[PDB]
Amino acid sequence: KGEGDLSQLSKQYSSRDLPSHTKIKYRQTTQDAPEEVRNRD
Amino acid sequence: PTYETMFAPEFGPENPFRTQQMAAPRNMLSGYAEPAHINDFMFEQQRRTFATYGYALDPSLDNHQVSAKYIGSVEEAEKNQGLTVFETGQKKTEKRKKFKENDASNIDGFLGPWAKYVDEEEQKELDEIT
Amino acid sequence: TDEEELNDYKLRKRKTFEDNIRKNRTVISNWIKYAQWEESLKEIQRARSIYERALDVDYRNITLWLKYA
Amino acid sequence: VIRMVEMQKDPMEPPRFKINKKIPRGPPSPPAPVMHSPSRKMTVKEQQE
Amino acid sequence: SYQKLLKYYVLNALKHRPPKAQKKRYLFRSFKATKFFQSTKLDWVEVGLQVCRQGY
Amino acid sequence: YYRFNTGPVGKGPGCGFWAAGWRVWLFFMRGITPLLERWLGNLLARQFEGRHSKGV
Ligand SMILES: O=P(O)(O)O[C@H]1[C@H](OP(=O)(O)O)[C@H](OP(=O)(O)O)[C@H](OP(=O)(O)O)[C@@H](OP(=O)(O)O)[C@H]1OP(=O)(O)O
Repeated sequence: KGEGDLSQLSKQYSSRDLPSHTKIKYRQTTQDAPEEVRNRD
Repeated sequence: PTYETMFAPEFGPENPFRTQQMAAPRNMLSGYAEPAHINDFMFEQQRRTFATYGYALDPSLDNHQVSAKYIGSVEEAEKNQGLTVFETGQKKTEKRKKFKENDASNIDGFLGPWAKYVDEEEQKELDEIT
Repeated sequence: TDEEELNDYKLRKRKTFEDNIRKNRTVISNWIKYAQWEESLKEIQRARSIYERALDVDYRNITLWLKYA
Repeated sequence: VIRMVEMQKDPMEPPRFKINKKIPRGPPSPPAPVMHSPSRKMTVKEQQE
Repeated sequence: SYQKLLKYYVLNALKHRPPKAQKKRYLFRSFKATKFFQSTKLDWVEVGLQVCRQGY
Repeated sequence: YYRFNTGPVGKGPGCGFWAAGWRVWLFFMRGITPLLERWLGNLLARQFEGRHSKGV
């Protein structure tokens, strides 16, 4: 219901705003993942 | 759920301080609107029936609790005995005969579905206005 | 053209002081001097709205509230 | 009961309406009471300090 | 010219990363479902002169 | 052009093997079409709905 210019009110497909790195790397078990944080001294 | 809970009326003098329009139920400032899933075919059929001859049945749920009547132009419903636009009628009256030319060979004589029909003091006032 | 010069003087002062409050939205002398200039006209229904939108940028000051009161 | 469909927007259209309006910021959320500590005033000399 | 096409072919063969795109689309099938785009079979020079006419 | 001239063929023009430059200037537009597509979309936005002076 009437947001800012970023939502719908503009066709400015601007540079530096692209779907780059559209996946998040998760910290697995060999690093300091929170499952090994919840029990170490 | 119980029918007696929703059937129980409100004790009061109807509160006539408001008018008839504002005291009426609503959700939008104009009428209580809610989506539904009515069939398309009979909807468009009775729409075309009212568009042609001007009679159709009356859709609601809780106006009178008994409703099976026709609306719009009343007498033309019983005049045609309740026919539809998709039904072949009992008679073929006031039918309108066109001419056809569907050989597709002649030049400037082919008039099929694009054919014109067989049938084919105000200027002074319009000058005085402009 | 007395009404023309009167409305011209009032419109120039209102336009200058509205540009002044448009430029600086922090210091509060401009709104109160503009609103007491309308209070000098002694018949207003718009200066209350001026004090009402002048306290939206600063409601923690004592001077604007006590002056409008 | 009426019928509600949607008109197809063709993908050969620039933005039709000039999004260039600028207004001053309106009245915010209304001010809560302020409720500080009781305000003190020091002296006539430390204010000179 | 020999060695510079060798250079460009090795630079193309070295950065040969797999196509990690997840979804696929066409952009012609999405135009065709719209009522404003229509499909017909024409001549080539008509299409070329048409797109340069429209570009002008 | 130096493989037409092998043998008794002639030094003059007639070099009509055109597919190789054709492929690379298709490779140009193949990667530049979304780029200046986005650029002309930004141009149509800047022309038709105006600019944003102090927005982003
Ligand atoms: O001057 P060169 O280094 O000897 O090369 C030229 C030159 O090609 P490049 O300059 O691109 O290398 C000519 O093209 P132009 O740039 O002069 O237009 C070309 O003729 P084409 O345009 O038909 O390709 C042909 O020269 P020629 O006119 O004699 O065919 C060619 O090689 P050669 O001069 O050795 O034949």
